[PDB]
Amino acid sequence: FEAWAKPVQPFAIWPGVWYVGTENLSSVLLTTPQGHILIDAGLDASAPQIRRNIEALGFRMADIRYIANSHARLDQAGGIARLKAWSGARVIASHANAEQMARGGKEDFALGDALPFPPVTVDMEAQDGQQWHLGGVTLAAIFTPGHLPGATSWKVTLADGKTLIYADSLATPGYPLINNRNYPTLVEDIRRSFARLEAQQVDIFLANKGERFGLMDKMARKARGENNAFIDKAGLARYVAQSRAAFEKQLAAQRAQP
Repeated sequence: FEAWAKPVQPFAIWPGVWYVGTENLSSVLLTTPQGHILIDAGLDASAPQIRRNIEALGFRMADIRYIANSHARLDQAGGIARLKAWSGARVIASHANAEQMARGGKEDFALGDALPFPPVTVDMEAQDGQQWHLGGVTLAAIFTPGHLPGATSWKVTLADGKTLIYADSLATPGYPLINNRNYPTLVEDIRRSFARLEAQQVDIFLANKGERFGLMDKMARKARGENNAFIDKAGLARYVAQSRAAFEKQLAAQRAQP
């Protein structure tokens, strides 16, 4: 997690959308005249850098009204506790992420207690399709389980009409996929999530890890003048198609075991 947590200069993804995360751990600040929304928070060790990034852009922590979480593991929810204690924002997450966040990431269906992080109490438990309206911006929950029982993707309708999807992970490394004791609906959930994300209309494709939406390349191009570097209308469909191909290959292999 050292390389992924290396600091990066914050920058504008698009008017009202700012990248404040690390080299590969996404954290996105959505700014409005009525307050701000932060999506994900890196590691607990990332929280200070994320706060500094937000303040380096010219914004203050007190104005953040909502912290939203994709999935409750230490590299996406790890910094939420401290960013919450610095901003007074309310945390938004699915019920399943809320439970795992309360136990500090323990009792992970796949990881057990291996990778804990500071516990957080979710303030608003999101339902699939639930909306939050903030200064002309609209935040919508898209339940995309599979990677975790409560894995959540986020759709943002911006003040200018552009649509932004923050895609959660669809990865299953080392997962027991067949008759999984702790997550019996895993395969059914992740396939429905493939269809759900592939159906989204999208102007701006982001994700919980920079590698999944080409953060580094698009950042370089926008720095060099390409103002539309993060307009990526085919990126989400490509991300799903590749995730699906990888998932079904892993499942076929497990199904072929003696």
